[PDB]
Amino acid sequence: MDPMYLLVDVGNTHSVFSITEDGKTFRRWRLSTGVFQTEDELFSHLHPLLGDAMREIKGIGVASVVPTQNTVIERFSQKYFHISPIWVKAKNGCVKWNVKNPSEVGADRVANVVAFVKEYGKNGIIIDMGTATTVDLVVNGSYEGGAILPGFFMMVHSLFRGTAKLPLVEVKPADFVVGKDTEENIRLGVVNGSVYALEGIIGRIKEVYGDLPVVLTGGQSKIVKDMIKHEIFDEDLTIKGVYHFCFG
Amino acid sequence: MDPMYLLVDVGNTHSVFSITEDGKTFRRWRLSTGVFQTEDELFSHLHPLLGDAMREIKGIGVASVVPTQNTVIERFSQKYFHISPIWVKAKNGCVKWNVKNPSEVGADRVANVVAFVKEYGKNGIIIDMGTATTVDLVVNGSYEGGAILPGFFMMVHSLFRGTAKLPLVEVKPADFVVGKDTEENIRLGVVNGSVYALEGIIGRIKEVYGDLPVVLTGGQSKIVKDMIKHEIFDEDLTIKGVYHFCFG
Ligand SMILES: CC(C)(COP(=O)(O)O)[C@@H](O)C(=O)NCCC(=O)O
Ligand SMILES: CC(C)(COP(=O)(O)O)[C@@H](O)C(=O)NCCC(=O)O
Ligand SMILES: [Mg+2]
Ligand SMILES: [Mg+2]
Repeated sequence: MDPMYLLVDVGNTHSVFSITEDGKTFRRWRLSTGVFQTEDELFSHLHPLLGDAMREIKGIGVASVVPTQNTVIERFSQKYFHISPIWVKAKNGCVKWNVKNPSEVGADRVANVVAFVKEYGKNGIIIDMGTATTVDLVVNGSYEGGAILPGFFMMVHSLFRGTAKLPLVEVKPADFVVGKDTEENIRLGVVNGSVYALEGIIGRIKEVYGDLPVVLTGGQSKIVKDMIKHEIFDEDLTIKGVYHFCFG
Repeated sequence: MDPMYLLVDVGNTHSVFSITEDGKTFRRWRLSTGVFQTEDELFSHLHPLLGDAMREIKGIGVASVVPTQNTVIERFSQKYFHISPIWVKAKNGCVKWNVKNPSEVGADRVANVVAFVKEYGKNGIIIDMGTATTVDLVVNGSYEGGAILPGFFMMVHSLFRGTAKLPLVEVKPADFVVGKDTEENIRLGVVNGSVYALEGIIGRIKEVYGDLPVVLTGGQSKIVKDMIKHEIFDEDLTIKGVYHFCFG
């Protein structure tokens, strides 16, 4: 009566695997996405993590932003569970997609919007801090578009690889107004700076659309949770959206 | 007389070569920095550009943030001009250096501060939009530190290389509150976002140090000059600093 579902969020750096028996409580694991990985390699990684739960999975739902990985997920589902996964995509129904090319919207973003409309309301701004940081706007149940920024690690890594002199700095907020050494300069510019970037984008949105609730999610969100004004902090938002899209 | 000086600003992507006979007006050229270049290669590039001026250079001053390039500049100066270049670095004198390790401050930043204190006064905030975007604070003739952010091109390139689905986008401001396609999303997050990031960092500096004049400079600054509030726009700031540091 409470069948188990596996929800997958394939990101550029990491993939999230979650199981639920009700779509209300979720157990989560995370693995590297890994370029040339196979279906057997995925099973091998998941086996000690899911344990007994493995053989209880009755459906698999996936949001993926890495097309090359999709055949691996497909083969894994078919080989180990004798089912095909259900793929999150922008489509008509519960959300109206008021953008130029809805098919080009990343599946994670689609999942976030679906979860938002299902669980939170018809109006809101979603901030998802991952490999990239995204802003997504929903007004009266219509997706209106958003913004894409490099994520925190992407930023510090870009400064490292892209200059002769700069080191790779740890992602940690600055508790100072000006940096007094190179590492501090980078923390201020990247971490606090990205926070200000987001607050400026959100502010301009709210000028046009009013005081919408802000939800924060993503693998890199906890570090700056207390620096961005938000009404909701929901680390499971994407997985919930995968669940709602695939299994209602 | 009015002897001619060559000023060099060696950056991570490009190097600026400029001549002046008075330290007020500059003729400038830009070349790629280029990893494996030699002194003869540099001379070959500069020959058709400087023309007769090559014969007239009496002094060479350099700010470099690419240490591997420094031997090329040294050899070029010695072979073609029979002189050693003068190297911009942080040292005590007309600027006090109120940071933990002044010797680590990039030579371009040092040059910017020197130029600022010579021409624009004892107090200011310098924004240099280059490969990286820097903020530098000068208070009562003392360098206080700053911030470092990825530059615009660095950001869009990082999104392109760091994800499966994102294209390489042209750097241009967003003219809209949310993006309605991928390109527009990235312009909003990177260009408008970085402007907001800078304004937040600068706003917080001003809360502590007062409303100091802002100077804007750098190879990527023109595209956003009508978007960032500034008292001074001076594309020659770094080269001016090289001149003042080396030749007064
Ligand atoms: C912007 C993203 C890279 C975020 O992905 P992630 O941080 O999850 O790896 C992804 O949503 C994506 O590839 N989007 C396609 C472009 C778009 O949504 O406009
Ligand atoms: C921050 C910089 C990379 C800017 O360089 P550019 O944009 O000129 O290529 C450079 O000033 C630098 O290497 N600085 C050393 C670190 C510091 O100033 O603390
Ligand atoms: Mg392994
Ligand atoms: Mg050549």
